Amino acid sequence: AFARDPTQFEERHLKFLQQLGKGNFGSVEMCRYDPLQDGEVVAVKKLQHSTEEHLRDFEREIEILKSLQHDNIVKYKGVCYSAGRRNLKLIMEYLPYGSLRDYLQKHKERIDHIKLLQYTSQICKGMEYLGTKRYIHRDLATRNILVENENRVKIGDFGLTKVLPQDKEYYKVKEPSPIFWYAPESLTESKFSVASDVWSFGVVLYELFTYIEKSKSPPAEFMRMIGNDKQGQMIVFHLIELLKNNGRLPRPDGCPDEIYMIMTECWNNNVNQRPSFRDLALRVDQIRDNM
Ligand SMILES: CCS(=O)(=O)N1CC(CC#N)(n2cc(-c3nc(Nc4cc(F)c(C5=CCN(C)CC5)c(F)c4)nc4[nH]ccc34)cn2)C1
Repeated sequence: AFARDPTQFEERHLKFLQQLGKGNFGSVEMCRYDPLQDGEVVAVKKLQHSTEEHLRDFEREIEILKSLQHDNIVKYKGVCYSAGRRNLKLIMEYLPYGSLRDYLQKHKERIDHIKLLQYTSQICKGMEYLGTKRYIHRDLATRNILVENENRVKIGDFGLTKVLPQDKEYYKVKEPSPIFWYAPESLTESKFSVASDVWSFGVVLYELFTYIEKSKSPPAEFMRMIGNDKQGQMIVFHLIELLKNNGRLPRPDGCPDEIYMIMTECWNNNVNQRPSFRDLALRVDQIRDNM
């Protein structure tokens, strides 16, 4: 059966305006839905280089997003069953300021530490909410956070999100990767969990405090530590060895020690010792409130 109402967004009234994002397997476009043919601007996600397995994953992704209703999660609006109801596209609210990764670079001169901590708090709260559904995001990064306005960000994409098995606290991926955001046990055992999302959240917090400055990204810093000339699997082997023996991204320029300490606590090789998203949201909000 049709998991969504197929009459809500009819393809003949969904008009393309602009490309917003693009990867190897998906893209997001700005469109306008004008049923009166005379409408609302929306964001539309579609597959690229689609396959039956990717379409099945996309259906799971759509079901994930439709199940989430939270101030710091982008709003699902519906599905368009295009190509004569032989294809799927996901309809979402359009967030006018784009990805946080780009916004931070464009507006770094107006964004101070307390503003970065507001962004940190909101991402944390979206992640607390995901955990209540037993969803593991698996792709937390500033490129996947969107800006609604100067005071509100939202987690914007769920293309890699998985639901935990009923009887397990981790999801084991078979055939796989943003390796420079991955927790060590994801690299060495293919295991993803709430705690590996907390590791990746530490990387997001690092990204925020770098302001996405050139040469400070996690890939650039890890490659500088590993050796820039290395290629292929040797990179992974060195990253594993580096993380297991306490190699870490550096404290960003200007970053307070207290905030670097939060990053370092998220980057614990002991999975059970990492803080929870609830711990993190309270700690960050108390820092903001005490400033
Ligand atoms: C890699 C596979 S993917 O392509 O599928 N993937 C990439 C992906 C990453 C995430 N999350 N994404 C999602 C969106 C997206 N953007 C928007 N608004 C938007 C507004 C803007 F003003 C701009 C600008 C364009 C020109 N600039 C110079 C300035 C800012 C913009 F870029 C986006 N609203 C949305 N609602 C739901 C999704 C969504 C965008 N990228 C999901």
